[PDB]
Amino acid sequence: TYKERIKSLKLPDSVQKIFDDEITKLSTLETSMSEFGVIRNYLDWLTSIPWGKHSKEQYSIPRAKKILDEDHYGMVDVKDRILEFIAVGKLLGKVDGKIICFVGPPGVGKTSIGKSIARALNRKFFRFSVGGMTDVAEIKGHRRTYIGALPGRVVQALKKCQTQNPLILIDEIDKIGHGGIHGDPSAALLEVLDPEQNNSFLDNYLDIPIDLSKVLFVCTANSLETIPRPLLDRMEVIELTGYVAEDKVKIAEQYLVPSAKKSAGLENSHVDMTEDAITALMKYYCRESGVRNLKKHIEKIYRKAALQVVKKLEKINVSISQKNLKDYVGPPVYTTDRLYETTPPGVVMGLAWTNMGGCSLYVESVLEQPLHNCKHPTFERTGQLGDVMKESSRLAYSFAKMYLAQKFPENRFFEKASIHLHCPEGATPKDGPSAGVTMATSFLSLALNKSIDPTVAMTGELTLTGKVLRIGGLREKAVAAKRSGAKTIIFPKDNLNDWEELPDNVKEGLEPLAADWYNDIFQKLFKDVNTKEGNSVWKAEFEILDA
Amino acid sequence: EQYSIPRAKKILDEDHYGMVDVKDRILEFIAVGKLLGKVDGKIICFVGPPGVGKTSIGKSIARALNRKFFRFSVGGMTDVAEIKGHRRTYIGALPGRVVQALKKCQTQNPLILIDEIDKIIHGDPSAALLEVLDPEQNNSFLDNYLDIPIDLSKVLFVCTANSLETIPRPLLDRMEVIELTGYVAEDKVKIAEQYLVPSAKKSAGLENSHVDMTEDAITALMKYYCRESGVRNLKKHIEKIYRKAALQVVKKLSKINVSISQKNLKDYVGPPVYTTDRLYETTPPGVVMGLAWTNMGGCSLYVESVLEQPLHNCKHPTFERTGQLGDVMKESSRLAYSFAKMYLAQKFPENRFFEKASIHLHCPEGATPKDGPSAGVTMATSFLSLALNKSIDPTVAMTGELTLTGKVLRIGGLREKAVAAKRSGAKTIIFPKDNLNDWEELPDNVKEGLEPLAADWYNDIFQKLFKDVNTKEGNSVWKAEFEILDA
Amino acid sequence: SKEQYSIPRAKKILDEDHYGMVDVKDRILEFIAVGKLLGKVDGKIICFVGPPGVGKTSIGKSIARALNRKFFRFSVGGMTDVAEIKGHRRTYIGALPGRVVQALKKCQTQNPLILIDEIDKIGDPSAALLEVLDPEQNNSFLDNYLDIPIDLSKVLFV
Ligand SMILES: Nc1ncnc2c1ncn2[C@@H]1O[C@H](COP(=O)(O)OP(=O)(O)OP(=O)(O)O)[C@@H](O)[C@H]1O
Ligand SMILES: Nc1ncnc2c1ncn2[C@@H]1O[C@H](COP(=O)(O)OP(=O)(O)O)[C@@H](O)[C@H]1O
Ligand SMILES: Nc1ncnc2c1ncn2[C@@H]1O[C@H](COP(=O)(O)OP(=O)(O)O)[C@@H](O)[C@H]1O
Ligand SMILES: [Mg+2]
Repeated sequence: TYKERIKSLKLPDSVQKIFDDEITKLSTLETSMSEFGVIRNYLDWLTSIPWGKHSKEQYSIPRAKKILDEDHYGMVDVKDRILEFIAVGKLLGKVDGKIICFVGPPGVGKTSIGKSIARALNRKFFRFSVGGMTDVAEIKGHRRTYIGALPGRVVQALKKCQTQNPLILIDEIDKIGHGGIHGDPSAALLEVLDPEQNNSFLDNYLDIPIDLSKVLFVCTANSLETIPRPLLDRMEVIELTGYVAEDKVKIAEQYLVPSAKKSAGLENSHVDMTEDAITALMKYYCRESGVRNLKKHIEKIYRKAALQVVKKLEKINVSISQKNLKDYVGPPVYTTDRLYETTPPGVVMGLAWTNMGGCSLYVESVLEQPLHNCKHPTFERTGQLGDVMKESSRLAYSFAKMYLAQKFPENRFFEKASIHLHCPEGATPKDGPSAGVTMATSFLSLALNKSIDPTVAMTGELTLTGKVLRIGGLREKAVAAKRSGAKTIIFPKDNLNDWEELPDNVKEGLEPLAADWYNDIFQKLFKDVNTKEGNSVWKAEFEILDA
Repeated sequence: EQYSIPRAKKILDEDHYGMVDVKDRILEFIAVGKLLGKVDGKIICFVGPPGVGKTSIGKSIARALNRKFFRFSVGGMTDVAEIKGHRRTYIGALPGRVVQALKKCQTQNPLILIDEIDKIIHGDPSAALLEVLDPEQNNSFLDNYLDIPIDLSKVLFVCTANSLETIPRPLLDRMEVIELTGYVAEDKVKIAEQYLVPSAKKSAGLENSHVDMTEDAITALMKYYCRESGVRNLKKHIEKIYRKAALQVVKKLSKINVSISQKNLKDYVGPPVYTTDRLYETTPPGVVMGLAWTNMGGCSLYVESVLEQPLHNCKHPTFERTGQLGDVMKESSRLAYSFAKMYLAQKFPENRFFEKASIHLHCPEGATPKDGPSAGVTMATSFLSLALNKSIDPTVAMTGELTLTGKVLRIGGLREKAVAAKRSGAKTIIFPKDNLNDWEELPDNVKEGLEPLAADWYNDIFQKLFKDVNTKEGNSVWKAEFEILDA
Repeated sequence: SKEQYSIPRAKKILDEDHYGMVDVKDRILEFIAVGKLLGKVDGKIICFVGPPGVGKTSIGKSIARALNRKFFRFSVGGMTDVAEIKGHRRTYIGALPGRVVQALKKCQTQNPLILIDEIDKIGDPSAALLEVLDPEQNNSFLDNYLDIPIDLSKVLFV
């Protein structure tokens, strides 16, 4: 019936023999039975895979570069990786197989670059979602001639591409279900992504195994820690980070504005957004580390502009700027210095990195009591701290007590201080030891009645001896510090190399300070303390009542 | 077909009444499609509580574009085989919704309404609706059933959802959500009198000008019997009343015109069942109102801080919490404890209330689960109210998140909170200044009768509420209470 | 061939069957009144909600007596799939009439009453139930063994 495609597809020997046996067995089969329908459905599912149809690789380095940079602006690591792949493929007859994953917060653009890479490599694209996955039924497939059986999604993807060596982009790997009964997709993904096992995939629906060696498995994920170690072992990862304010403005003006303009179908040279409007929107209306909220705001504004311009068929051109910004989106939402421009004693700024990217959290230590009544020294902490951060809080408790009792002998604050520790935004879960120093500076500040120069943000892990250890992720923290108005950033010395690899735009406007021990932080912040001014601070509060 | 803004606006205004914002969004869509030679079948999704009518906009937009309306239920499909189609060679195969729709459209650019997105063996409907609703993969159907190639970009999928949590993120990021909110009392009364009363009257086989509902009667009906923002319960009640009226007129076999007033208000179908605005006018010290948001809508929870015993014969200051507070609300309660304890010392040094007081904190209706930091300032006001022995002007509502330093932070949802405050008889609402933007997006009908108070720090709230508490009487309130236990 | 419109006789018929079930009697009274105000009883299919054992199976026969139409009891739980049981080709040796065929030949009366035995005690038969109960599809059901069109929308179920 459809032997022409079989002849033209250039099948390997064994699979061709299998298909010829199947067709010559079906030739003598009577069409009346439903078994004929089942077997022809199997042949439809079988002949769909292009066993020998593959596209032609692209050899032009400048063409690949010009395709890549026309679609995205600042993500350079992926471009370099693609250029290395292109050069390696050109240097040999044909190279394929490597699997790459992208890790970053939402809005970076790791999903959008899939099509750009597919066009740059002159190959087709497919998108694969594993977010709601909880079983292996849709990965490896089922038995052949079940009435309700559906084959695996990988062979379906191959059919949709209808050409070998495609580009299959897995949407999520960190959102894979744990897996109870009916299947555990992690093992199926392990089998699929093994570089050497790809030659013998051995799908359940088709007993003949398909060659996945030429297939390019691109990957997208948010958090690296959720992925199990077996999966991460066989896959290479590239960290796609956030964008600076100037980089966000460049990305917006270059790509987001024309994309929203053409989505609403507005003629050029009629409606445009000025630079001040975009920078004001991003700075005073949004806080996310990507450009997604900016994109939705731009699309909504351009839809409103389209509605305005259609209804008229003083000016035929619409200009969007500061003076008419609060007519398209409304009053502003957030504020850069959102808590307070100044800082009372006991409050310390700090940085954090969550699934949504970099952010700034404050740490507030207060006396849950009058000036000094207490009659019992107690330490209380609230907020969604988590186990690691609660342990960091206790360690900071002990370290601050020892540090005062060493540096300032007769400062007896912790003898009868009932301290309450809170991290604002109490509905947002927090974790990680990166605030270990941040809390240590808080209590000390609360115990010295001194501010911490609100233009200063700090991070790092603290130990009982005062040593400051490495932290997992600095560039996002630095971007968050720059966004929130901090000019001085305190990071552990171990991250100094991580500070050197930062782009010149991230480092600009931020004053580095690599602290090995906590003494460096104390000297940087508590300067005017003369060992007698910061000593006997609560002399009146102890003599009059506490005796 | 053709995109004419005025006639579409008139059609939408005739079909629905209080959907000003949704009508504006639909007009935006029509204007966007006008400048293009063909609408590219962009997918529009509606998110709102059931009962607001989001299944009715389908007909209005279909006839505004002069197109047929199609309906599709996802809650009954689990397998993808019923979507891709079945060949006619099979004896047992039956046409699915996709095949039947493709047969009976008979015209390009159809419109299909999805029953629900919150309603998800040998089949995963999530993947099926993913490939249906994926704009990039939508164009790759290429079925061999039709010799001529066909394009799936002609379908304007319309979604339906109550809570955005159920929608997965991979679906959410490629889907545009249009939010539909509830209707205030007046809006729901107009919607009823204009669409539900005539439709239910005709359904019960009753021509108009036979039985009528007075304004007071219908308002009492939608107040004491209807609480949720939708009109499902209102429609059911109207249908039941008109069925009873039809039975009565059959029994009479006929005067004919009977009026439903408030003096004899629905005594044949029972008395009021839901009532909230009769608790108590005068609010005692330590009790304060606050607003909460749930999927049902807005509500008014009280917060009562009391002494377990009179202060003159109590010791060992303890803090107790009841109600289904949860972790975040308990942490907010502890924060309010600390903030009030520090605030009295800062303002009234000689008031030693918290030194020897055992406080008990409750939220009435202790069976309903609660959560969220939106009551952070609500609790902190109670303790001071209990400490200063001062009432809190019972005609005020309060919400906001509090920190240790004493700042009010942004809260998650002010429209339903404002509606609940208005429904509860409050004439003043205290909300964070960061939420002022939301206060400027509320319909103008909500804002009358409520005096806004945007506060950054708690000092604003304290000055607004505690005006007649000077530093001479504020720090000397118990006094004689501490003249007994200190000897 | 004609419907009964006398409410009092239906009330008296329902009275002797059960002692103090007044809400269901009243509801069927408004149902009959609504049908009286219209040309034909259509728009809703009567369905009862309650714990088992209160007698929601003799109600079908009671309503049949009140409406004075023949009663037929149909078991949906005997269905396995939505494809194999919904009829057979006429040209095949395996032709077999559907359940509607024997229901109609037993009733021999327009608008016969059909009672579903168990739905909450049973691909999936939900699709078949939707196809046979939704009035939008009952106008042109066209059973495989029934060449003549059958309008199931006029047919009332319990
Ligand atoms: N450098 C850039 N140049 C052009 N467009 C960009 C750039 N960075 C981001 N974008 C755009 O911003 C939007 C957000 O990207 P996208 O949603 O693909 O990424 P993501 O949020 O990391 O992914 P996901 O939603 O799958 O987790 C896209 O429209 C993308 O094209
Ligand atoms: N303005 C209105 N005019 C007419 N009918 C309305 C209006 N608002 C709501 N309704 C009715 O309320 C019902 C709400 O149903 P809906 O909640 O959309 O269903 P679902 O929960 O499946 O989304 C609709 O059937 C509609 O008939
Ligand atoms: N007034 C009554 N007193 C006692 N039993 C009754 C009464 N009315 C009905 N029943 C019983 O209820 C039984 C059926 O109840 P129900 O559970 O609703 O139906 P089914 O058993 O078919 O689900 C009948 O067998 C009948 O004997
Ligand atoms: Mg991601």
